[PDB]
Amino acid sequence: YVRPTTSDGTCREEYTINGDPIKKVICNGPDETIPGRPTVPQCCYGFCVDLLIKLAREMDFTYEVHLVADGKFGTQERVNNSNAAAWNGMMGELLSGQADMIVAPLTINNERAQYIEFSKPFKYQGLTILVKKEIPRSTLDSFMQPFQSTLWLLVGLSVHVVAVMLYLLDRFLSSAMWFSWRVLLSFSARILGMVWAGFAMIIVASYTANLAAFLVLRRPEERITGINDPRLRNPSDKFIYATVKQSSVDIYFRRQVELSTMYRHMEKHNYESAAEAIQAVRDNKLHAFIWDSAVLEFEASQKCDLVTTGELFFRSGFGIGMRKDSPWKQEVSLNILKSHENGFMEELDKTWVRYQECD
Amino acid sequence: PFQSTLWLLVGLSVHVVAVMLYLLDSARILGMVWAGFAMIIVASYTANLAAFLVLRRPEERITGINDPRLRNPSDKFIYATVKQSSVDIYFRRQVELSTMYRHMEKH
Amino acid sequence: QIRPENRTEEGGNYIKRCCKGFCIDILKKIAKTVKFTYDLYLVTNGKHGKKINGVWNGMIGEVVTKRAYMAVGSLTINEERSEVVDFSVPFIETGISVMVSRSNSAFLEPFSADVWVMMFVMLLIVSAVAVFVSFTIGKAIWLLWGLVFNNSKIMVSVWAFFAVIFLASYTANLAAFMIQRRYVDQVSGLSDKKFQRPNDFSPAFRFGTVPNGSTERNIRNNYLEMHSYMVKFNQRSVQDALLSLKSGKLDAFIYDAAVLNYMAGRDEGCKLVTIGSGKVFATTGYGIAIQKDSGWKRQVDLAILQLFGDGEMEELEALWLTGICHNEKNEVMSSQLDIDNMAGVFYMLAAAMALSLITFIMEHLFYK
Amino acid sequence: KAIWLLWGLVFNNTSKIMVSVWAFFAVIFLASYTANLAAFM
Amino acid sequence: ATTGYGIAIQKDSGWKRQVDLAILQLFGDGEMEELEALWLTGICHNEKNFYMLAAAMALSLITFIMEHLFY
Amino acid sequence: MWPVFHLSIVTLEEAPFVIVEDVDPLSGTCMRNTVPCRK
Ligand SMILES: N[C@]1(C(=O)O)C[C@@H](C(=O)O)C1
Repeated sequence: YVRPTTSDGTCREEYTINGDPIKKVICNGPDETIPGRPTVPQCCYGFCVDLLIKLAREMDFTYEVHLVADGKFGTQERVNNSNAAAWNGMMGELLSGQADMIVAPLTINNERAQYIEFSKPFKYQGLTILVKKEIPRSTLDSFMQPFQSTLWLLVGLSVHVVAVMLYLLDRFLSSAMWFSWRVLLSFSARILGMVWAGFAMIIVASYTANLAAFLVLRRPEERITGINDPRLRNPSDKFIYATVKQSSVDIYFRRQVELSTMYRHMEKHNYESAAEAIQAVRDNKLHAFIWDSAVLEFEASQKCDLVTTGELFFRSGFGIGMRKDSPWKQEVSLNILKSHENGFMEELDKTWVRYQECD
Repeated sequence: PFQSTLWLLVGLSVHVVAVMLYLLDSARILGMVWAGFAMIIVASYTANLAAFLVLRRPEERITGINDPRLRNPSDKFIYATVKQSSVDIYFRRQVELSTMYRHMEKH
Repeated sequence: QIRPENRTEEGGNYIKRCCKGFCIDILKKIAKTVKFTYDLYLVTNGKHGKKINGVWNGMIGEVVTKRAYMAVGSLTINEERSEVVDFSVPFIETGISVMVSRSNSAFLEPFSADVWVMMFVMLLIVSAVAVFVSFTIGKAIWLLWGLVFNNSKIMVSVWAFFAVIFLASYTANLAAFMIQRRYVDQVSGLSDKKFQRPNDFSPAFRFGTVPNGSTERNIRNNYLEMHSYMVKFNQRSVQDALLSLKSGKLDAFIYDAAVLNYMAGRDEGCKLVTIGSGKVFATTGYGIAIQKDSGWKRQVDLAILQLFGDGEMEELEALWLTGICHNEKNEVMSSQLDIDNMAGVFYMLAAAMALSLITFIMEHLFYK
Repeated sequence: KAIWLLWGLVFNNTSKIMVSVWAFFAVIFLASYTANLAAFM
Repeated sequence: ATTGYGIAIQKDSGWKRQVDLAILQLFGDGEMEELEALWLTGICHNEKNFYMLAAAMALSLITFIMEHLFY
Repeated sequence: MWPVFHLSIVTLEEAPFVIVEDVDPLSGTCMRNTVPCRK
């Protein structure tokens, strides 16, 4: 999380729902608020910041943290030169010597692992599709209807017939009619009343059968049935799926020729940041958005109108970026291993992943 | 499946309710809560019916051609086919189904 | 190779077997990319192995003895092993997890507590209209609640009809919601303490794991008393543990997450399941044991990430890993007739009665 | 009037105890039959 | 009629037998099943989904006459 | 380039089997598994 500091320069004091004060660190980087993009001091706090702080606790090394300039994780490209291609992003910051380490949810892949070393994964995660969820509030007055009201009025007519039959059987007035209407909500008198009672019970049971039938809705087989779905496989003009351009997801989709159609569908609707795509998915501007399950499940937990698709694909992990020539990656990977072993990651995940009750 | 423990707890609750009725003899609010609990009990009695109605957990050991039991053959589940048939040619053609064919060869 | 059985050379003769599976095919794919011939052998001492009295055993011991350059298998990755030997990028997520079988408030859930307040306010307005039409008002509310559970004249009749319709609708929706219920488990965050303190639950909860394993070492590392209690509960093998689970000789089993999950998916009838809906502790990965820092390393890592890049891992998981219990389509089962949730709602029902008794006592107090 | 009471209890509306057991059995049978009829339908 | 889609050609076409062998190659390898799985797949496999009383009333009237006889 | 040098194949659009799309102005040619055809 990144937030601007108060004019005094002091970071604002905040605490987790558990009653634990949230640690914060100073990071200089580009502000999306200002018209220009000068790097400014801002307070950054979160799972990664806590991990870096804990690492600085276990290992005596201190840390100077700052936000990346381009605002993207990392990519390999050349804008003006066909001859040679260069890295951009935090990866580029790591290879340029601008940073000796990169602490962030940077997805581990073969392309990035060539130039830079990755610490043992602190978080195991994969890609899942996120689509908008809606609470099907309906039928309240309309499931008052589905009896068509012809059958209920016919019930009233049957009540009238039962009252007439009651009069005829008792002969063989108003109070009897009121008693009949009350029953709704000689031998043949009792027969008529019994048949009326059975028909009323049957009517209630039919209303329950209609109610129970009407409650089940929208059928199984939702919009996203997994990574492979007709709606996902065939990009209809109605259903629009996208991802963040110039990211690991982009490289993954652009890598395979099978996913080239999906890349053609995403390329037009693609966004620079995941936040705009999430806001678009929430406003139903974008039908589906593919991204990390770590962020996606957290967003689905945060907002109940958003649900992530099942059948997680592309099993991967997040780790601290390190240069191969730097001796800190050994003890860093060891420290992450011990971090998982002790169960600190359990408390950290219970901390930053809220899993709200959606009250 | 109520174990008769729940039914006995119900009878004991009836004795306790009778004892509370004797002792009491604002009770209308308690009687109202009792009525709501009774409606919930009847609805639960309908819920047991719906439960016996469901039967929602089939195992389905063999689903299709790509099913886990077929793709990865186990000694417990024995699958076979007619020898010297189209099935043999189909299974021997693919190396993926060649293992399943090796599994069928004995059976 | 086996010492007691010897045809010749007294331990020189070794028995040949055929190894295959997920890890095997992964090792073959990796060896395909790295392009090196290799010779496969099986560890005679222990299954996985751990350090006792200062000495390593198993595959890691074979690596320390230079008898094997790279060890491939179901071996997990931990802090202790990674210091002495190198580990490849994790192939699959596995760790200490608990497998259990569940035997078995929905009433208030269907109303969402809004229906109760709405019906109470509407019954208050209807009882006010009926009162306009001390204990008499109590009998009016008694009549309203009497209609609510289905045991001036026109209003009461219509109110009775609406109450009947509401009752039937509530019954159908409660039955449907009770049928649609799922995900029920125990120890969502592992902090339930059931496994932690045996004496808190009567009778005490029986839980154990395969000794000399990584899960056992981690169990002794994080919890002392848990290790001491699960010491007598240790199982010979995963099959013996599963049999101990099924026959009722063990309440919960602690083992590898991936192994337990495949065992769940390949389970006949899908009887046993993982705790926390696939919740895993220590969140370890499956790597490849190797030598000192000098070696192939990054090439092997790149090869594994290449294996992840092509997507063959998904297909391998489909053949060797994925089960028929994934086909469940969200909700796993009904839980049938046995609930005990109604007994849970019984407390909430009793609480309002106790509060009403408090109001009765409070009325008696004002009298005196 | 006895059969009328029995059938009255059977349908949704020593002697007292028997009538009580009959009423409970009638409630269970009615709820089960109705719910099962809805489910089967 | 259980018709199928073949490939139209000129009569006595030499490319017939080859095409037939490839099409049968798709079924023999089982790649036809996977291709059909890819292009023909869809989302929904499944979805959606008084007289006796009057008779009893007439029987009740006949019961009135029969009760009159019985009285 | 002209296609004349073969077995010329004529077809007709029927979904899902035959799907015809407009050529990409930005790409200049067909992409992925799509194949060029003339009418
Ligand atoms: N993979 C295990 C290991 O020691 O690496 C065996 C298993 C267990 O016994 O739970 C953990």
